[PDB]
Amino acid sequence: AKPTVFVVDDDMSVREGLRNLLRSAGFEVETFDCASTFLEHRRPEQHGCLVLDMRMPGMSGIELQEQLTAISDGIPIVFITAHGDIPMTVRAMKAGAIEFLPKPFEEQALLDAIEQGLQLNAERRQARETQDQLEQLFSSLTGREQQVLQLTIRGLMNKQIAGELGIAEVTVKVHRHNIMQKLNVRSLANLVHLVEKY
Ligand SMILES: [Mg+2]
Repeated sequence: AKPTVFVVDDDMSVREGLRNLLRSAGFEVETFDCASTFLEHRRPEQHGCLVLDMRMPGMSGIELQEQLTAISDGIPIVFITAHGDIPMTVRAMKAGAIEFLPKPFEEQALLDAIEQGLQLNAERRQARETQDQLEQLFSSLTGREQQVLQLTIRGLMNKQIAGELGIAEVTVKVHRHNIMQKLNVRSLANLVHLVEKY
């Protein structure tokens, strides 16, 4: 749905402050003062950025990240550190971290980061509802139709496909005429795009 930033910091200085700043910037805000609460009320199918403290009672920022990874939730993470005596990992950096901001932070860089995170979440999101519906469409094909696709996009003509499947040429006209309709294409050109964009 909407674009929310989920602030997960134990500190009231932060959860309120950020809740406020981000709201004074177009965003809804959902605040949690522990990771596990978050995990419970997280709905993977809900667009947004996660702004996440690293040191927290219970599951640390990193450990929370490890779960989101484990359940293939890809909410981009913008971590926020407090200390020098700990460097983030290569796994933490690979585990979809957008940015690391120190506490307290240049309010413009947080703002920078949360955008960059939102942009990427909406991109990783489109490229999954797009490619899903492009496989809902392909699902609706039967098995005889799927042989008539895999032969057409290969360049064959009605008669040859027939004299290649041992069916009536008229069967093929209908088979093709159906494929086009299931797949919502109206031009051979498209057919071979969809079918290539698998
Ligand atoms: Mg903390």
